Amino acid sequence: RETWGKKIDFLLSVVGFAVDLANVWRFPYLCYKNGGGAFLIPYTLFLIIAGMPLFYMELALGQYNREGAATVWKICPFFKGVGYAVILIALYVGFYYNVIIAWSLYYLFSSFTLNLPWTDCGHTWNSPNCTDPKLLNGSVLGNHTKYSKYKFTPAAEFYERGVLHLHESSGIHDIGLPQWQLLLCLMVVVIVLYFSLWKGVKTSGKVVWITATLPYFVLFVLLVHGVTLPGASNGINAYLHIDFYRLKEATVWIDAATQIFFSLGAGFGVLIAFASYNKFDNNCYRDALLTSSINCITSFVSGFAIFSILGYMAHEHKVNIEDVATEGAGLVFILYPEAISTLSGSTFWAVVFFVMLLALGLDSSMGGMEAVITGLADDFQVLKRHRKLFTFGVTFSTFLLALFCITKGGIYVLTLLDTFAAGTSILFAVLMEAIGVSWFYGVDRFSNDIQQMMGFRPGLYWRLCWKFVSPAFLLFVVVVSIINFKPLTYDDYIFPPWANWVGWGIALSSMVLVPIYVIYKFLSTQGSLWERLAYGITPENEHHLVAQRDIRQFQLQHWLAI
Amino acid sequence: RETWGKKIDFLLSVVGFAVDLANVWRFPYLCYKNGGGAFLIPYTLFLIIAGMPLFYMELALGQYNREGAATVWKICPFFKGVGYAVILIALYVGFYYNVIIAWSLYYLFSSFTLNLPWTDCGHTWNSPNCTDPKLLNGSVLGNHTKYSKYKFTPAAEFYERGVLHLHESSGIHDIGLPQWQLLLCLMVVVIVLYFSLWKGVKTSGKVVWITATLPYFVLFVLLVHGVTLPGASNGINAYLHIDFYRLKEATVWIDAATQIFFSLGAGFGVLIAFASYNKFDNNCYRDALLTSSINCITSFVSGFAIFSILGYMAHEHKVNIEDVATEGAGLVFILYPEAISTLSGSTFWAVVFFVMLLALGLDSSMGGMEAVITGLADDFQVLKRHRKLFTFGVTFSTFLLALFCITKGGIYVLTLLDTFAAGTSILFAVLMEAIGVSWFYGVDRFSNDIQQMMGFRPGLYWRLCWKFVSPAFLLFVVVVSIINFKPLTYDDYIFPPWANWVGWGIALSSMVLVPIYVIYKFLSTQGSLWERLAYGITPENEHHLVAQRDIRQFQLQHWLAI
Ligand SMILES: CCCCCCCCCC(=O)O[C@H](COC(=O)CCCCCCCC)COP(=O)(O)OC[C@@H](O)CO
Ligand SMILES: CCCCCCCCCC(=O)O[C@H](COC(=O)CCCCCCCC)COP(=O)(O)OC[C@@H](O)CO
Ligand SMILES: Fc1ccc(C(OCCN2CCN(CCCc3ccccc3)CC2)c2ccc(F)cc2)cc1
Ligand SMILES: Fc1ccc(C(OCCN2CCN(CCCc3ccccc3)CC2)c2ccc(F)cc2)cc1
Ligand SMILES: CC(C)CCC[C@@H](C)[C@H]1CC[C@H]2[C@@H]3CC=C4C[C@@H](O)CC[C@]4(C)[C@H]3CC[C@]12C
Ligand SMILES: CC(C)CCC[C@@H](C)[C@H]1CC[C@H]2[C@@H]3CC=C4C[C@@H](O)CC[C@]4(C)[C@H]3CC[C@]12C
Ligand SMILES: CC(C)CCC[C@@H](C)[C@H]1CC[C@H]2[C@@H]3CC=C4C[C@@H](O)CC[C@]4(C)[C@H]3CC[C@]12C
Ligand SMILES: CC(C)CCC[C@@H](C)[C@H]1CC[C@H]2[C@@H]3CC=C4C[C@@H](O)CC[C@]4(C)[C@H]3CC[C@]12C
Ligand SMILES: CC(C)CCC[C@@H](C)[C@H]1CC[C@H]2[C@@H]3CC=C4C[C@@H](O)CC[C@]4(C)[C@H]3CC[C@]12C
Ligand SMILES: CC(C)CCC[C@@H](C)[C@H]1CC[C@H]2[C@@H]3CC=C4C[C@@H](O)CC[C@]4(C)[C@H]3CC[C@]12C
Ligand SMILES: CC(C)CCC[C@@H](C)[C@H]1CC[C@H]2[C@@H]3CC=C4C[C@@H](O)CC[C@]4(C)[C@H]3CC[C@]12C
Ligand SMILES: CC(C)CCC[C@@H](C)[C@H]1CC[C@H]2[C@@H]3CC=C4C[C@@H](O)CC[C@]4(C)[C@H]3CC[C@]12C
Ligand SMILES: CC(C)CCC[C@@H](C)[C@H]1CC[C@H]2[C@@H]3CC=C4C[C@@H](O)CC[C@]4(C)[C@H]3CC[C@]12C
Ligand SMILES: CC(C)CCC[C@@H](C)[C@H]1CC[C@H]2[C@@H]3CC=C4C[C@@H](O)CC[C@]4(C)[C@H]3CC[C@]12C
Ligand SMILES: CC(C)CCC[C@@H](C)[C@H]1CC[C@H]2[C@@H]3CC=C4C[C@@H](O)CC[C@]4(C)[C@H]3CC[C@]12C
Ligand SMILES: CC(C)CCC[C@@H](C)[C@H]1CC[C@H]2[C@@H]3CC=C4C[C@@H](O)CC[C@]4(C)[C@H]3CC[C@]12C
Ligand SMILES: CC(C)CCC[C@@H](C)[C@H]1CC[C@H]2[C@@H]3CC=C4C[C@@H](O)CC[C@]4(C)[C@H]3CC[C@]12C
Ligand SMILES: CC(C)CCC[C@@H](C)[C@H]1CC[C@H]2[C@@H]3CC=C4C[C@@H](O)CC[C@]4(C)[C@H]3CC[C@]12C
Repeated sequence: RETWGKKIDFLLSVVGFAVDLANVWRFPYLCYKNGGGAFLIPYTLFLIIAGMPLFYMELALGQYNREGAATVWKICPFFKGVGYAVILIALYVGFYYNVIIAWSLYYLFSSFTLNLPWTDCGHTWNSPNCTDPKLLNGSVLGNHTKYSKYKFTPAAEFYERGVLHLHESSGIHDIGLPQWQLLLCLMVVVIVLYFSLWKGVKTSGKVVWITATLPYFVLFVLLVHGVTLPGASNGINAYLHIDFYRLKEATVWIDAATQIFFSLGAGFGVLIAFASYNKFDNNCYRDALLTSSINCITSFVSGFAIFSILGYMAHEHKVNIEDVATEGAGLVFILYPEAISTLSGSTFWAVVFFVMLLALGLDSSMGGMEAVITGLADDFQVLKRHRKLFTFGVTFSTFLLALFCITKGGIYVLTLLDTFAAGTSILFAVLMEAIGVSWFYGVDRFSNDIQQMMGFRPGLYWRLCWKFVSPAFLLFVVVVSIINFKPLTYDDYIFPPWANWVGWGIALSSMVLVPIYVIYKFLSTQGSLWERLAYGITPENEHHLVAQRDIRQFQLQHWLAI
Repeated sequence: RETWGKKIDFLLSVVGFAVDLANVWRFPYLCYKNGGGAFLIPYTLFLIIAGMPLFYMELALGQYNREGAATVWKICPFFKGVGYAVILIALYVGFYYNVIIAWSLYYLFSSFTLNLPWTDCGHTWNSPNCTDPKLLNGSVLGNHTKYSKYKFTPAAEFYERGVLHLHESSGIHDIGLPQWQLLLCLMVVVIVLYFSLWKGVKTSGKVVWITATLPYFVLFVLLVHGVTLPGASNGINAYLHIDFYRLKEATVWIDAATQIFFSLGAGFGVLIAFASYNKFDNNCYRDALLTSSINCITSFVSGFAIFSILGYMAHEHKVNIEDVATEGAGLVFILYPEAISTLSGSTFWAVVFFVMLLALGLDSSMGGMEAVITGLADDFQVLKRHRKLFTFGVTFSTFLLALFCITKGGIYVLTLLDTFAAGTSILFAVLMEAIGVSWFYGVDRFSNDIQQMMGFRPGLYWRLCWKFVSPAFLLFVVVVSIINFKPLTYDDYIFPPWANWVGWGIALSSMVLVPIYVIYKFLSTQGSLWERLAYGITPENEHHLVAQRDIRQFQLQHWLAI
């Protein structure tokens, strides 16, 4: 197998893997929806007890097995159907992650102008209900009209109408035809993606070089700008005020878990595919610690900047912080452009920011496509030779199925995918992974593999998390997601029940791949129930132990190792 | 390869292969839409000059090459991308052919009653605009209300509302959710289909035994009943009156060509897959002659019976024959039930008729699925071993993509598929087949293969048709289909332009597989333009002639063989 170059394997190169479109695009609106401040505690908790242990586990498993997402379950076949699951999950993510890049690409085409289109009203897409904060002298409708989401701001008008053209659709039932601008943007995105995958894993490149310094620089500039804005202090106070009533709810914990899994990459097969090309002496412990710490710091500073910009916009518009902006996937494309417009030389900063989030999106999607391709090629060796045609077909299918999110009402389908395709499905997938690694495979064998790879055994904390803490918390979040499910709703649009049923069906498409595979493995195995179960719960390299009637899983000492 | 049993290879067993769901379901409404009588002349012409020559050609090619639909182009690789085309075409057919069986299945569940649901009004699905011919004494709205399609008859009300529930949808944009009755019907259909394919080709069975006597018996009974009905004579006169103004149009010729290709099976890969399991001495000439003759006779008698029933219904309803019934895929499910209701013991005859058309549908769909599976297995030998899982996946995908036609507005999608998926696409496919066989491969080699298989060379007529007549007529019908395309319309519902664009895109999906494949073959071949073209236009067993610089296609004597 291939090996990552020394440029990407450097000690200071973990910062590149510690930022993602999720940390800059998903975290902001996920924290704003949960109030802010009350979301950091569940986020940090799931990071320290669930996110980082699963991160370390997936890294060690991918480094030891040298396999893809699904084939890494060569130690326990009954669980190979869960690998496919996360693979599909990753694919589902692409079905809308690439649509996001296209958005930024359009913003890039909107960034090479002296007057930014989101600065003021008066354009073609601007509706009569467009109130610019600097045009209070005219008072067409006033800076403050109503407080539900305030979608009448120039940035919101440019995003919903000038980019997505949501005004030409009333729901998910009448999305219509895809916009040709977004069509060309997604075409360029998938073209750049194809020629960035087709020759296998890229050990090092400009993509992984610019995503390590540009995101941090942009975030620092945005923080320095926001801390000196009028009204920004109010947003800071709203971000450092923890409402424990929100903690009493279950949605906050689900959002925190999903954001942790998106930022760290657990539950998509990216970590295993990445570790499959690492060295045998790579210290996954230090990598996991640094990744978790940098991700937590980045999320904290990003939420702080987002709330500062929200307070600034609330002061400029004379609206409440909870109703000044939306709570959808387009929150950053409304807060960040207006913040850049206030800085001196808005054109240059906007261009830099759009190049940055476009690069971050491309690296995030590449990683996902490479994980999917690596898994399917380790499953089918024909792909290891037909890489070019396989990547072409994967990108073409992703483009075809993403044509839905570049439609006039495509934001609804994008929210549906971001809520159901990678919602309870990824939680069930990582729960099955933890159960198959800590209970079926056993924590002792995993600790021995870690000791023979990195030279030390994990402490009691890591093993107790892998075996007891993380599986229990994953089961708990799955239960509170299934029982306490809330109907999916947009800023003001309410999804019909059939949309929720379609979302649940999409989630079950990935969820039931674990049971379906156990059935397939049981029927395809020749022998009695004992032999079938033994072949299903034992590694492929120890199937001879089935003949010797010596199975560790059939002993009480295996399940009580701890 | 497998061989068909002597039961299906009998001389009198061609009658089973001479009837299809198309001859009993598609021909009737295709002839009624074109007026009747003016449709028989183009039908017979395309049968004698285009249908039968292509039938014989495909039979001989499948018997000589012993390959599937796509692999049969081992004599000319540049044309293998057209095989896939017809394969996809066949799959497209299934996407709605199976939905038809389900319909009949529902009618079966409606046939085990003393009072047929389509006899009179007064049920739940019956709308207030339901006029029964026997209830003229009450005169709710009169036997004659308006003359566009007269969808107010009890049979039409039971079909559109009681079965399809079209009243709960206004177009193709608001089809809604699939009916659970049609859902269970399609589930039973695909279950019967899976266990009828999973063990490979069935040499002989009850399915191919009952479809040889029951269709002819049912048609004879229907003819004897219709020739003794009031008003039936008027329909006979309307069927034997040829309107040459219709012949001046182009739609009639296109419909005749499509119906010929549906009835004979040319353009789907079924003929090649069938001949791949025949004997080396099987006389395809006699088979083609008998098939064409029996198909023509069956189409004639079916149209006669359909027009007799139409005249009877027009007399009973006091409406015009051109407006007494619809012109869609549900014409037979309105004419035949009312005709059975008039016969003594309507329950038994209805049960027999529904068992017959359900069996005919199952045999027609089986043939198609077996052709697709045989082609894809000759392309990928892994399927020759994984037949079970491959058939399961194919049936599951067909069920998923047919869930669209069992929706409230699923008849619109079914008409769209029946008009565009197997419209100009199959014409272009058979044109490319004729060009690749008669011009690229050469009529002399094909005649020599026929002579070495059956012991005689084809006459001048067959070769002139394969080389000049049939390709020219196929090009002509393709031209009149593309240039003189008419917007697709239902009985009263008009499809929006985007529906026509989606239909054209679906057709192009199959059409452009020929060009895309020539590009793929050209890039995957290593060598200069001369060597690439030689490897692309020469059989796989003669590629050594490329090294000797002796290619027949590069000589004028090859293209001027005649
Ligand atoms: C939403 C309902 C889908 C039900 C469709 C259910 C088929 C189940 C076959 C199955 O499970 O076989 C796999 C290999 O097959 C695959 O690719 C992935 C199959 C997963 C299909 C999910 C597609 C979802 C869009 C397992 O094969 P294997 O025995 O582990 O290895 C065979 C070879 O791939 C490598 O050895
Ligand atoms: C609507 C746009 C689709 C563009 C998608 C374009 C890929 C083109 C690959 C291609 O053309 O490779 C084929 C084998 O691949 C296949 O299966 C069928 C491929 C056709 C895909 C059509 C799917 C339509 C729903 C030819 O492979 P081969 O070199 O003849 O033989 C390889 C092996 O199958 C047997 O030798
Ligand atoms: F094989 C690999 C090759 C490259 C990478 C890179 O990672 C990309 C960074 N994110 C990717 C996926 N994120 C969340 C998943 C969302 C998603 C999106 C689209 C489709 C499916 C899922 C987590 C991390 C990388 C970048 C710097 C680096 F130093 C090392 C690796 C990973 C694996
Ligand atoms: F491999 C084979 C095995 C069996 C058959 C049987 O033919 C079925 C009879 N029709 C099938 C297809 N029709 C039109 C296509 C429409 C269609 C429908 C669904 C999906 C795709 C396309 C033409 C003929 C058969 C029956 C009696 C017999 F004696 C011999 C063969 C054929 C090939
Ligand atoms: C085709 C294969 C790859 C699977 C595709 C899975 C995803 C992309 C599918 C599964 C169910 C689909 C949805 C089903 C129904 C609707 C409602 C319609 O008014 C707009 C499209 C929309 C919202 C679809 C979008 C795409 C969708 C989410
Ligand atoms: C199976 C997947 C991977 C590939 C094939 C996907 C095809 C069938 C899907 C993907 C997205 C779809 C499009 C999405 C939205 C619209 C706009 C609507 O007003 C007409 C149909 C149209 C134009 C769809 C046509 C079919 C389409 C192109
Ligand atoms: C091959 C099949 C399965 C999928 C085809 C996908 C592609 C070719 C189709 C699907 C939806 C289509 C788009 C639907 C609507 C519009 C808006 C209008 O400006 C015409 C072009 C444009 C932008 C179409 C371009 C082609 C398109 C992107
Ligand atoms: C609708 C569009 C955007 C879908 C994506 C199409 C992409 C994946 C396709 C379109 C044309 C293709 C190219 C056509 C020909 C060649 C030359 C060959 O020697 C290597 C592959 C290469 C370079 C192909 C790569 C994939 C490709 C770029
Ligand atoms: C020789 C051994 C390794 C068998 C190789 C078979 C491989 C090439 C086959 C078997 C399973 C196949 C996959 C099964 C299902 C799907 C989903 C579909 O939406 C796109 C094609 C795709 C992704 C197939 C691609 C080809 C595939 C990977
Ligand atoms: C659903 C839409 C997006 C179309 C997707 C088409 C994909 C799944 C198809 C199209 C062409 C196919 C390839 C054609 C030929 C080969 C060579 C064979 O030795 C291994 C499989 C491989 C490499 C196929 C893999 C699957 C493939 C890439
Ligand atoms: C209910 C449907 C829609 C989803 C689940 C279907 C599963 C349970 C079925 C569908 C097709 C089945 C396979 C069909 C044929 C074979 C070959 C033989 O070795 C027996 C097992 C095996 C490999 C089956 C395993 C179970 C299977 C994969
Ligand atoms: C998914 C893969 C197998 C390809 C599927 C091809 C066929 C079945 C697809 C291609 C384009 C599709 C159509 C695109 C758009 C619409 C309009 C919508 O209001 C109802 C469904 C309907 C009418 C779709 C029905 C299914 C369809 C005809
Ligand atoms: C790629 C193909 C072969 C397999 C996957 C097809 C899936 C994605 C398609 C096929 C038919 C589709 C369904 C057709 C119609 C409806 C009714 C509508 O009110 C909600 C969506 C719903 C319920 C669709 C959901 C998605 C669906 C199930
Ligand atoms: C796995 C994904 C890709 C496809 C899922 C397809 C199946 C499971 C889905 C697609 C559309 C669904 C149907 C849509 C609507 C109805 C009507 C109502 O009575 C509820 C059940 C019923 C009848 C659903 C049953 C399940 C269904 C048939
Ligand atoms: C929604 C439904 C109707 C889709 C179709 C599902 C069909 C194809 C699936 C569902 C369950 C499957 C069966 C499950 C298990 C077995 C036992 C095995 O020893 C042979 C295959 C066999 C007999 C499978 C055949 C295919 C099968 C019947
Ligand atoms: C070892 C050699 C023969 C290669 C074998 C690869 C075979 C098994 C692969 C390569 C091409 C693949 C097909 C490519 C595309 C599609 C269309 C998709 O909608 C369903 C899966 C399907 C139909 C794939 C099934 C598996 C497939 C046939
Ligand atoms: C799109 C919807 C309907 C799902 C379709 C799934 C189909 C294409 C998939 C699901 C499971 C797949 C099979 C899984 C495993 C194998 C064994 C391998 O050695 C050859 C390919 C083969 C036989 C695959 C062929 C394609 C397959 C049947
Ligand atoms: C424009 C798009 C959407 C449709 C047509 C794409 C065609 C022309 C492209 C897409 C991917 C391409 C393939 C990608 C890679 C290879 C491998 C190498 O041997 C060169 C040719 C070959 C085999 C290409 C042939 C042409 C190809 C099949």
